[PDB]
Amino acid sequence: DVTLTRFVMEEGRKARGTGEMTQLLNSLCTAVKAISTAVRKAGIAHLYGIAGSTNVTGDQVKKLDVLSNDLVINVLKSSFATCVLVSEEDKNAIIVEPEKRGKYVVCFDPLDGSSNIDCLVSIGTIFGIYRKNSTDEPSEKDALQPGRNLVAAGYALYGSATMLVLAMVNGVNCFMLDPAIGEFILVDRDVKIKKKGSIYSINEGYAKEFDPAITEYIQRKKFPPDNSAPYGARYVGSMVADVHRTLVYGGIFMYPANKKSPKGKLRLLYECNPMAYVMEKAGGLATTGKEAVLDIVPTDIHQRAPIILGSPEDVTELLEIYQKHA
Amino acid sequence: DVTLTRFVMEEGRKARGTGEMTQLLNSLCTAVKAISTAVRKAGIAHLYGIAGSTNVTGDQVKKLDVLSNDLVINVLKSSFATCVLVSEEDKNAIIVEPEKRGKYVVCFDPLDGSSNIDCLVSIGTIFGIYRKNSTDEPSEKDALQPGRNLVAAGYALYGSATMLVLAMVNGVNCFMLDPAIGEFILVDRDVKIKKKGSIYSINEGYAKEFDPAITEYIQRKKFPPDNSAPYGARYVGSMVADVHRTLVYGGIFMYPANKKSPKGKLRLLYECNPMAYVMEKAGGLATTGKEAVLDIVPTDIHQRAPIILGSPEDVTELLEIYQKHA
Amino acid sequence: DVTLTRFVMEEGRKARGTGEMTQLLNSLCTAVKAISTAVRKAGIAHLYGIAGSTNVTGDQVKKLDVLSNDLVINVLKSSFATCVLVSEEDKNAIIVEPEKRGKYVVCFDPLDGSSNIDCLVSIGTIFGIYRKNSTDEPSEKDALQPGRNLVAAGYALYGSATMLVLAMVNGVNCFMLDPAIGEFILVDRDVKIKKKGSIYSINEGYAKEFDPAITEYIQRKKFPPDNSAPYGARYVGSMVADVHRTLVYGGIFMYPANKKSPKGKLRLLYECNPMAYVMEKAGGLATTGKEAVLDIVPTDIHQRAPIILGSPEDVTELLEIYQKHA
Amino acid sequence: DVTLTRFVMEEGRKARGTGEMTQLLNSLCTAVKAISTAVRKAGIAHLYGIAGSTNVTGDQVKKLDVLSNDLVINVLKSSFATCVLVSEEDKNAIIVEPEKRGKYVVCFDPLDGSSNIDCLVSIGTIFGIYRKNSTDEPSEKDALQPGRNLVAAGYALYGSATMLVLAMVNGVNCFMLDPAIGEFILVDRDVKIKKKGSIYSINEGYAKEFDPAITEYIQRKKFPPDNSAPYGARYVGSMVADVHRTLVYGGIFMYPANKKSPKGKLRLLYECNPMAYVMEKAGGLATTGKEAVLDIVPTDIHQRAPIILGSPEDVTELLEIYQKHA
Ligand SMILES: O=P(O)(O)OC[C@H]1O[C@](O)(CO)[C@@H](O)[C@@H]1O
Ligand SMILES: O=P(O)(O)OC[C@H]1O[C@](O)(CO)[C@@H](O)[C@@H]1O
Ligand SMILES: O=P(O)(O)OC[C@H]1O[C@](O)(CO)[C@@H](O)[C@@H]1O
Ligand SMILES: O=P(O)(O)OC[C@H]1O[C@](O)(CO)[C@@H](O)[C@@H]1O
Ligand SMILES: [Zn+2]
Ligand SMILES: [Zn+2]
Ligand SMILES: [Zn+2]
Ligand SMILES: [Zn+2]
Ligand SMILES: [Zn+2]
Ligand SMILES: [Zn+2]
Ligand SMILES: [Zn+2]
Ligand SMILES: [Zn+2]
Ligand SMILES: [Zn+2]
Ligand SMILES: [Zn+2]
Ligand SMILES: [Zn+2]
Ligand SMILES: [Zn+2]
Repeated sequence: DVTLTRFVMEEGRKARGTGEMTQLLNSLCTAVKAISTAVRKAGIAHLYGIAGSTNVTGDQVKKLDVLSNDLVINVLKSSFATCVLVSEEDKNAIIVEPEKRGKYVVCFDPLDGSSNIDCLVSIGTIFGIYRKNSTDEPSEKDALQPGRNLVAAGYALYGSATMLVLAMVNGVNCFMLDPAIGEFILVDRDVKIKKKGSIYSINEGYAKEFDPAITEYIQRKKFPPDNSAPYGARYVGSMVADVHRTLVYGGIFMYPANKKSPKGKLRLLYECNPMAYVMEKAGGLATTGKEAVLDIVPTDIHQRAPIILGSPEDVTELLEIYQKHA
Repeated sequence: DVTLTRFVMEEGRKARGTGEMTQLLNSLCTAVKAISTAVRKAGIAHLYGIAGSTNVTGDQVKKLDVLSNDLVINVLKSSFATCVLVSEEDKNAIIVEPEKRGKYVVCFDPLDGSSNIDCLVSIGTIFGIYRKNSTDEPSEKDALQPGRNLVAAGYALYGSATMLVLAMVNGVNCFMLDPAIGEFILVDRDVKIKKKGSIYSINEGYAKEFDPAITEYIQRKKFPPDNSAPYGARYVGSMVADVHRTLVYGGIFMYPANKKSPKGKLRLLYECNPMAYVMEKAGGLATTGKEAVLDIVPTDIHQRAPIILGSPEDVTELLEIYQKHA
Repeated sequence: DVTLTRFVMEEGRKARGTGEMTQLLNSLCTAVKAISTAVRKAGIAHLYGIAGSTNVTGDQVKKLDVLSNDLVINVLKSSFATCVLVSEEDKNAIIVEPEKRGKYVVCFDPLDGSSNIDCLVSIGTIFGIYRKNSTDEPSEKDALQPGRNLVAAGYALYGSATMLVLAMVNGVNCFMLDPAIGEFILVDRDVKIKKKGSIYSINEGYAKEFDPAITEYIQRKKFPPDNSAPYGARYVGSMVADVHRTLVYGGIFMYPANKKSPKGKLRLLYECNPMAYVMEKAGGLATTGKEAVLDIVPTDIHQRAPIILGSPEDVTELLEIYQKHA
Repeated sequence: DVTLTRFVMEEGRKARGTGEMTQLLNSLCTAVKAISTAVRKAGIAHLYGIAGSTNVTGDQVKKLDVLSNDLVINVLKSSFATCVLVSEEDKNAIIVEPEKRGKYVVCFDPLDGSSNIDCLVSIGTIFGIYRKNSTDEPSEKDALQPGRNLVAAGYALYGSATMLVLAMVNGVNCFMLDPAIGEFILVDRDVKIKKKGSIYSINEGYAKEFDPAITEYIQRKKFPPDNSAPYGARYVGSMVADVHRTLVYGGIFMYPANKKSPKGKLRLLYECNPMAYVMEKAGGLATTGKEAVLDIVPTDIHQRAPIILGSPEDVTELLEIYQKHA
């Protein structure tokens, strides 16, 4: 009975605001619905395949990457609530024209889970929202803030159902898209992650490159020293999907640094920070294995960061291993 | 431009038939669309949660399990094309009333991927269709046929998009549900799996219970003896999703027997056989590690069977390991 | 709980048939759903406007006319149940290719209510189905049968909701399109028109050209000689809409001959006959004012015919006036 | 490419506002989408039939009347933009609770075209928005303002497609609901009615009770004194549908006073004023036959008013007749 718009408006009225966050989120929701509709019939629309370009990270851009990126950029611009936009698919930050300029800075991953698009596995959209602090003209530097400065973050999950997970200062709430009326309805309030889970999520195909800590941790999940039941393994392959499951089922999700990648694979501004924020607001933890993800001060809008997140007791157990090896 | 109905009708006209297979599939498609619609808004409809019962396999029945089961049973009965139905959610085979009795026997998994329902990860519906051979009245024995006797098999995948994958004697074809008109449109014709993939899919949380062959194979995927790139790992957790990815991306999917489960976990009649059939029609292989899944003569409608399937070169590599250890 | 497919299949099984009528109707339903979806968002799709051509009747062809015509022609051809097609938008009858040739002849109005398209008023699709009687090759003559030879007829109404009204030998049934699953669900069984209504439907803008009978009848509806309540007037402007209301509310619908049009405006094969058939199966009447519409033997596939239809007592009252003036 | 939200926000930013009008309209749009979805499948949902009550006007309340009323009342309350609500289905004005109280007063007809619901003919929702002028606590008197005080007005038309027609100080714009993404998209900008049309819309079943002016006018439309082509007649029966057609095709719509009804049938606050406002903003006229509808100062929230509206030359022609008879 409660839409995302209604929820955000009331929450914003309690925080004494102008209403552009509601404007920003309402706009973001429109793009998310458009992306969801395209995704649900991508094959019919011939939306699978490459776009013929590579982004800064080196990823081969896909058709849905371009569509989603264009949709998000346009709705945020027209929202009159943003001034600086950072996207995985754009080399440099996008500065909104003076006329439609707002007070928020948005970092987003238009379409997360690239490798899972063609096999119809869950994909999504990730976003992190900051308030412009500076007084000078808007620039890329405005997006180089540590995650702990986020005022809102979340993601749209295009899975069996489309879910918009939104985290703000007071907590995390899940809204499900009702395809019939095109509205996101609140379905899970003040979500909190279990203190300890029973699922570990990591691509073990990188075993040869894992550091001693990750290696020891995985071995521990498979062969509990206390004869407890081994953890079950789950790795969908799309960060949004694995992280969402971690949030609602508990457990741990890992994309750590490895011999070949000092800073892991996932991008700090639009993948790691948003999810770290959602996790901490849900009572979970998010670390690189040596420091809290949200405390990292970025120097590159496309910089990568190792990330280990989920239930506090699980993340802590891994942190102790990193400490032990240090 | 080609619907599943049109495809099946023409293919059936070439095989000189009465048309009940088209009737059966048309009916199945209606249930699949109903399940898809419910799944896409399950949270809004309060469809997440347990049903308050356990099936023969011992699974805790979920709300979507009951809904999907009822929908499939009703449409198949009214199809006038079936005589015996076997469902994961029903203790004994369902014998269709004389009046609406057809010539086909259908084994199905109304909702596959139970553990993934609540976290919105891909789930689906699996089916295997047989032609009644006996001349006597229809009974459970009519469903106890080896998979190689299947005349049609496939699955509906409720992922980022809803796909109906259908395999018949001539090959495998993928049809995507167009939400706007409620029709499955052909999007992938005569699908063939790659001879060798680069993804292995298995729940490694069972490492402590794996046999020496599975153990050696996994280690080989992580540390290629020829210094080739290690395989990537993917395990969505829903058989339909992992198998579909295996079909379109290549690679291998495994749910082998282990120290605790002599016959693995997956069910032969409505999970293993249908997927084994799809795989073989796509040029892939499906084995228990010691024998072809489709050649097993079942004695229990709910019996389990180990299953290793996917690209022929990958499955063969594992088979050689089993042989080596034998 | 009962789909149109299920209804037609069972009704056909009682009539001992091959099943192509079910095939024909299933195919027609697919086109109807496609037309409905396009219509519901025609403005967004830029589907309003002229096509740049005029048909035999002299109507200015519209974009939706072409789209609907193409959809209906293609699905009927691929149905494998038709041999001759007659459309308002095609100069000559369309002979189905030998390979996909069936036993039925279909006369249809792909999009009825042309003048109401742009103002978003109800429009629809009308069809009449005949069984080929001849033994020789299929030709236009096969469509020149009197309406009383119809085996099925009806219409799709794209109004506040999309309804498929189907009339066959046993009666008239209404099925509503469920947008969520793309299936027509039975909502009104064995529909029967009221013996006498209280609504008269006619374009009175033609008053100057009406014959004495129509003139006297209208005056009688406005000034009842028995001081009864005057009839209410309703004229949506789309035959499908006015006729549907006549069916479910009772009353009379008129598009009579006039000084300028000896045979009225509406077309016999794809407008008048189908509606006359629906009406008679519902216990209503359909006359030109001098003879039953269904008994007219056509000589032109695009010939026009005056038509007065609806509740038997109302139509009879008008018939007596025509008789009185004769 | 432009949504109603985007349009209203920009238009409001030009008028220097707080943004609650955008909030109000966004909220209204949500209710309209919910009503549209229910209407499009009303038969399936068993939404046809009476509710078991009668409103102040004496109308037999229908199921869709209650549903639509509840939806509109709830979204407007939660909008935080209204203080007083007037509905056809509510005996007295509804005063919004202090906490969610806004500055606007809204008069609405939750579901217009009652008699057309069951025959699936076009129906809709009509609304008129005023700014609270008083300084004292909100009361029914706040809704008793002349229509010329309206700041916004329009209607949702649930016809072949769902259209939201919005009129504000700068003009009239049409937005069509895209069922796929649940967003109203601008499809007709700055709509202007033709100076003179060729369609007259009135229920001639009331001929016995019409005044001499209406009687002479109709006769003139049928028998032009200058031998011009007679006007065509159209009377859908739902004010929203007939008025919309009048807007986009031109012509005249009439529901005048008659011997039995001194003030006609239509209600001033939620039917006549909104449509009169839309008409005048489109360059049309709206009169009772003796005075402009928008200048009437209401004394009863449910008072009726005669209404004649449409193309200026047509309305003027009728006005001259009223003058001539006066
Ligand atoms: O194939 P890998 O190396 O496990 O990478 C998977 C990761 O790639 C991403 O698609 C980012 O490129 C994430 O969504 C996902 O977590
Ligand atoms: O959690 P586990 O043991 O990996 O089981 C996963 C399997 O369970 C199933 O849901 C069957 O119960 C399959 O769909 C899936 O492959
Ligand atoms: O405008 P007129 O002459 O009343 O014609 C209306 C008729 O035109 C049609 O569109 C056929 O051309 C019918 O659907 C409708 O009954
Ligand atoms: O049946 P009548 O008297 O022509 O009334 C029709 C009018 O009734 C209404 O439904 C209002 O009650 C309007 O929408 C429509 O214009
Ligand atoms: Zn990427
Ligand atoms: Zn990503
Ligand atoms: Zn991305
Ligand atoms: Zn189960
Ligand atoms: Zn299963
Ligand atoms: Zn199951
Ligand atoms: Zn025409
Ligand atoms: Zn027509
Ligand atoms: Zn037509
Ligand atoms: Zn009413
Ligand atoms: Zn009304
Ligand atoms: Zn009303």
